[PDB]
Amino acid sequence: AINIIEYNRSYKEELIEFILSIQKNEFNIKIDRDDQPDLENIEHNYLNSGGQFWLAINNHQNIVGTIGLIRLDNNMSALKKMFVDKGYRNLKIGKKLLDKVIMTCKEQNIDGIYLGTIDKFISAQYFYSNNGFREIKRGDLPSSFPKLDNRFYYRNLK
Ligand SMILES: [Ca+2]
Repeated sequence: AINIIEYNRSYKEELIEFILSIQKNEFNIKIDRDDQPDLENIEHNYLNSGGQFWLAINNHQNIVGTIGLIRLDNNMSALKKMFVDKGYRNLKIGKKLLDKVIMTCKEQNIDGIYLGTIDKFISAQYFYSNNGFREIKRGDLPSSFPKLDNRFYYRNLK
């Protein structure tokens, strides 16, 4: 039913509408397109910078999930823009996206994955906790981690 591919530029507008519909319509987050410039240039911000951006796609090749990673200093990384279509959330698509990131991090000598998220993503918190992430304090984040978010997590790979 589902395949994981690297983001390509054809998906720019679809990706942005996907993320924004979930953020604004489903979670009622006060955020919009111009708050998220990284999405305007994914190749530049994620792929060309030593990061990752993967799409979970269905049989029609439409986006049903997303996951990004930025590379930090000191061989660490930050998870970004993880989203899964509501109609596909108990098909283990989040797990498959994460697994792809973890495997790619191992190839690229990344020791760990930090993330920040909002309390409004209730299910995502339990997901991270159930998938190797421990909750950390804001003062525990490294200096190259970009601070935005009210809940922080870390998963050790090494
Ligand atoms: Ca705005």
